Amino acid sequence: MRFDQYVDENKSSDDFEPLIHDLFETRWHREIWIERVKDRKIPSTLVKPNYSHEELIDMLIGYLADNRYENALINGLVTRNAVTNLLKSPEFRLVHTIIGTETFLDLLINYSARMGNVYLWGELN
Repeated sequence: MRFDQYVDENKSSDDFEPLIHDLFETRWHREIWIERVKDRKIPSTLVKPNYSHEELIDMLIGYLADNRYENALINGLVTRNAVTNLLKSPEFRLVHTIIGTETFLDLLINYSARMGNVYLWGELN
C-alpha cells in the first residue's frame, strides 16, 4: 500500500482533511510503500509520557536498540541518521498529528517502508 492511502486509512478523525491535503498535494508535489510485517506490542514507556515529536523518535530508536530488534531504522545498511532526520521533519510531524501517537509508533515498529530499492524502516525476516 502507498503511504498516502495508509495515512488516509489511519486518520484519527474525518476533520484532518485540511492537513492531509496540505501534506500530500501541497507539500509532497519517489513514493513510499507500506506493508505490515509484525504485530509487536506498542510499549507504554513510549505511548504514556507526553513526548514531543522529536523526543518520541529518539525514545523509539533507544527502545528498538535496547531490545535488539532488527528494524532497518537502526540496523539499516544505508545512510538511522538521514531517516531519523526525515522522521523528525515537519512533514512526518504532520503525519504523527494526523494518525496519533500509537498508530505512528505501530507504523515504525510493525510496518516496512520502501523507497526505491531501500527500506527506510521495518523489521524483515
